[PDB]
Amino acid sequence: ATGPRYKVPMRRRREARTDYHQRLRLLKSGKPRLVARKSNKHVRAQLVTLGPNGDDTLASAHSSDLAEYGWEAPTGNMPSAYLTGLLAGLRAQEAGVEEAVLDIGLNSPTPGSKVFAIQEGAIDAGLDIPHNDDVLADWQRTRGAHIAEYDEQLEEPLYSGDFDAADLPEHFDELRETLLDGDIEL
Amino acid sequence: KPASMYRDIDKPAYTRREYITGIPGSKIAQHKMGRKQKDADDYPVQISLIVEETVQLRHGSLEASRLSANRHLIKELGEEGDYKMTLRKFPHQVLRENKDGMRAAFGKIVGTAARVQAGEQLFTAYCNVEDAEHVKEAFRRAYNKITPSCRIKVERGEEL
Amino acid sequence: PSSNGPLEGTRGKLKNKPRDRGTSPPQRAVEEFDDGEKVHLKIDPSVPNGRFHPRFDGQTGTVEGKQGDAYKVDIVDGGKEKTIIVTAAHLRRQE
Amino acid sequence: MHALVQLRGEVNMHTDIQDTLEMLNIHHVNHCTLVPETDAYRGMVAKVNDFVAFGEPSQETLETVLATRAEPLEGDADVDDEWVAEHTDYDDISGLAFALLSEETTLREQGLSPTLRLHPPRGGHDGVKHPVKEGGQLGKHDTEGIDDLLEAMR
Amino acid sequence: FHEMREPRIEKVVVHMGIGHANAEDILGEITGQMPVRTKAKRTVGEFDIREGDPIGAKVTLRDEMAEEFLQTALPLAELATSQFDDTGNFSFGLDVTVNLVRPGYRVAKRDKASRSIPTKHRLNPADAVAFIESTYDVEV
RNA sequence: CCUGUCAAACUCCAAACUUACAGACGCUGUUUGACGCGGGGAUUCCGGUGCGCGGGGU
RNA sequence: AGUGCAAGAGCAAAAGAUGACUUGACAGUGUUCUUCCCAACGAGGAACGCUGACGCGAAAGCGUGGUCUAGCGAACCAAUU
RNA sequence: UUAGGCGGCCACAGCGGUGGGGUUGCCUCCCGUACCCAUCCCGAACACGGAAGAUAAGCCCACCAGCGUUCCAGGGAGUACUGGAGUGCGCGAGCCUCUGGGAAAUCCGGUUCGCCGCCACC
Ligand SMILES: [Cl-]
Ligand SMILES: [Cl-]
Ligand SMILES: [Mg+2]
Ligand SMILES: [Mg+2]
Ligand SMILES: [Mg+2]
Ligand SMILES: [Mg+2]
Ligand SMILES: [Mg+2]
Ligand SMILES: [Mg+2]
Ligand SMILES: [Mg+2]
Ligand SMILES: [Mg+2]
Ligand code: NA
Ligand code: NA
Ligand code: NA
Ligand code: NA
Ligand code: NA
Ligand code: NA
Ligand SMILES: [Sr+2]
Ligand SMILES: [Sr+2]
Ligand SMILES: [Sr+2]
Ligand SMILES: [Sr+2]
Ligand SMILES: [Sr+2]
Ligand SMILES: [Sr+2]
Ligand SMILES: [Sr+2]
Ligand SMILES: [Sr+2]
Repeated sequence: ATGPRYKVPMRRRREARTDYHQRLRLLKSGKPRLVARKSNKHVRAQLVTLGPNGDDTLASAHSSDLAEYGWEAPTGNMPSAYLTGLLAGLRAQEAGVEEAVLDIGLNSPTPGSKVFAIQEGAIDAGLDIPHNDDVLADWQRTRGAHIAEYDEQLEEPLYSGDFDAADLPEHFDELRETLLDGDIEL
Repeated sequence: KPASMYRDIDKPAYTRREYITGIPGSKIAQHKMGRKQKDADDYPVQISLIVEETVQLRHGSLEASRLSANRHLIKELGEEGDYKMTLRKFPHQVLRENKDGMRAAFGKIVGTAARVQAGEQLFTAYCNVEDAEHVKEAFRRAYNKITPSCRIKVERGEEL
Repeated sequence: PSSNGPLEGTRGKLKNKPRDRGTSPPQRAVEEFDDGEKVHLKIDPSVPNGRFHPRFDGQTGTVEGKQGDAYKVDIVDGGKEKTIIVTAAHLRRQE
Repeated sequence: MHALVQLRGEVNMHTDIQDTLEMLNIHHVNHCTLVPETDAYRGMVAKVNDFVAFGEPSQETLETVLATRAEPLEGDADVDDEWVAEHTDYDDISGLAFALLSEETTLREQGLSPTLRLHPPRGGHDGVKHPVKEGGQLGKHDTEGIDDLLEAMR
Repeated sequence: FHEMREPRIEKVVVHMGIGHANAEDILGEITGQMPVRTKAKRTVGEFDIREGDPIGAKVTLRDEMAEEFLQTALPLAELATSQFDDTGNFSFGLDVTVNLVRPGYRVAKRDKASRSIPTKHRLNPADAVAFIESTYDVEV
């Protein structure tokens, strides 16, 4: 910009997307990165391996294509986050992927978060990812007990779209049951 | 000291003052002579003094050939004549002299010189048409105080 | 010279041009080479660890196995054989 | 196909240029070799420029040279049409001379020594100090210019 | 277009810098939150040589606790024209500084894919004066 | 803006050239065995000069 | 800018600063390069491994000292385990 | 890719600026703190829960070259410098002929306002 002396950063550092310093440490393991990226409305879960011209995705999972199985509930929450992770690891079991690491990128390592719910979900799918069981959320915040004890504090409804009144975190249980089944169209 | 010791270019480029200390200042006073308020383009004539041989002229030889050269233009055209003379070279090359024996041979700092390649203009004057034969004479005196044989070249002037 | 250290007279080879400054890309730093493969030896000024002796910059060796994550490269220094321990960051695939 | 002929001695000439000359089958002064025009062979004759004399010969001249100066790979014998006919892959001297010029086969391939050992110039050469352009004898000659030398060196 | 362009109060910063402690009490009284100490850099000869030492005290007010403070803070100072920044900010004073801004300043203060706010969407000095003039006081 | 010059310990530039490896051409080796390896015996560690590049010195 | 100190070199969601935690400046044993271009030579040094015990982090991972190149010493003898 | 995720190359991608684009779609700004987590003070951020509105941001899409960067033409220039040879010139520093290479500056004219990979997706 100022002259030939000026150093313009790397593209995905300029864009403030990829953190190369932390990303390097992830690649040092050899195992594929379980890319866990959040969104306001949805949540994504990718399985990425390192390639010649760029990163190869072997198994993705968006919370949009979760509705395709039996979901009418919102897509950017804790019950959804586990199930997006569970789907991802299940697809990956069929791709030959035995083990993987967790990449959160620019997402913060906060105890009991959506990324740590995606990580928990993928491990439960049969994958071997390095974790720490106590940093993960307890079976209940993963189920959706915290959202139910917020809909109990009513006066005015939580959800706008015609789904239900007091909210059903049982839909979590109803999905994990049919995802552990081998018949399911992945 | 005889210029025969420093006239040739054989020593490396020794100009960095952040490494060389105790350097004697320039003997030269004015690099821009005449009427320095007027432009060089306001003049029909541009006669320069061209150096034929690749030399290394000292600040003393520069001051001396600038002095008796400009002093002819102050004599013939007056103290405020219609001219402007210029010395486009600057003394950067720092000189040495070993002054014991050959033990600790790196000499102490004595003076400064300017590296002039062959074909270059040491001096360049810009005058009027009638004052031209006075400047070709200010340069005939100026080449006698420097080391090489010289060409007096007219760069602008088909008025003959 | 004035000194006999490793980084003697290495201003030019161990310094990048202003545009190639900053942190280096992880793609080459995690590159996997096989045994028998040909490599080019060039030290990356951004990367400090996993280097070799500056006297070997510009060598074209042959990989003969690895030591952890770093590579063991076989060169011929004049006439004497040498087995250089170098990380991928400081290697480049030949041809 | 050019005709390289060594005109300057081995003394005082570089080891890397003396080895190139030897790689081009030339070891003594006045010794000649028939060299193809490749990229590899182009850079060899250039490094040897100042100690040699070269150019493409005429079908006429090469024939006169081969007759008087060519020898077998091993042997003292004359190389005439009858010799050529029985060892080589050609009918007469001309079919060898043509194939050599068109760059199809070499002297080695035909059982002949890669060296045409010539006699010192009759009338003397033009000078081992200056090139062809300055009226000397070193470097790339004219087709007619090289013929004068090889024929003077019968 | 006007709704996603009309400004609002982001952070009201109140600061009291002494250099030699007592100023923490009167801010916990007028605002409505816990205050924080301010340290400094570089050695100064006016008995301010120490680096890691409590010199000042400040507070940042977000949302409701910002507007409720300004209802009593603005009818005190005589607002001028040459008291404004190029980005559309003012400071009056005890120091009180308000950071007014457009409905999309999360883009510059977030983590994931940050970007700076363009010169075409940045708050204008004059457009900032017009916003405050519209809520209980005068300009000039 | 206009205008005048520099850099062995400066660099947005930048050769010629030098250099690692590989292919090919040449050359060399497979009874003159190269390349390599092991062993025995040395002499030698006052150098000089021409050309090219130098650093010091009138 | 800073990064202890010469100079050259490295460095920015860091190798810099602040905060908290921590003591890997840990034990043992090697490959390699260097010291000594090529090309034999000690001490010292550096990169890189492995076995053991720790520190930190969610995790990859990083830590065999302070970002790299100076701060070092054979035998005998003296003390110590 | 009618707005997504991960990247490789790491300014041909910078800087600056014009224009256009979103009913249950995507991405956002945006709304809100019971919880998980959070600020040495602030739900600003960080984390979490959610859609009243929104295309003005960002981002995605079309375009401008004024600055910076890449490459190409022609001009400078086969000039500066140079590998090899010379009983070629100069008192000398130095120059020159022949052979093989070959710049940088700057000027005008063009190019460049990113290319490609894996995945997901009316
Ligand atoms: Cl994300
Ligand atoms: Cl090494
Ligand atoms: Mg150098
Ligand atoms: Mg014979
Ligand atoms: Mg005769
Ligand atoms: Mg003669
Ligand atoms: Mg003793
Ligand atoms: Mg003791
Ligand atoms: Mg628009
Ligand atoms: Mg002479
Ligand atoms: Na003495
Ligand atoms: Na770099
Ligand atoms: Na404090
Ligand atoms: Na000797
Ligand atoms: Na040692
Ligand atoms: Na917009
Ligand atoms: Sr000299
Ligand atoms: Sr003279
Ligand atoms: Sr050299
Ligand atoms: Sr270190
Ligand atoms: Sr809010
Ligand atoms: Sr003489
Ligand atoms: Sr003389
Ligand atoms: Sr050419």
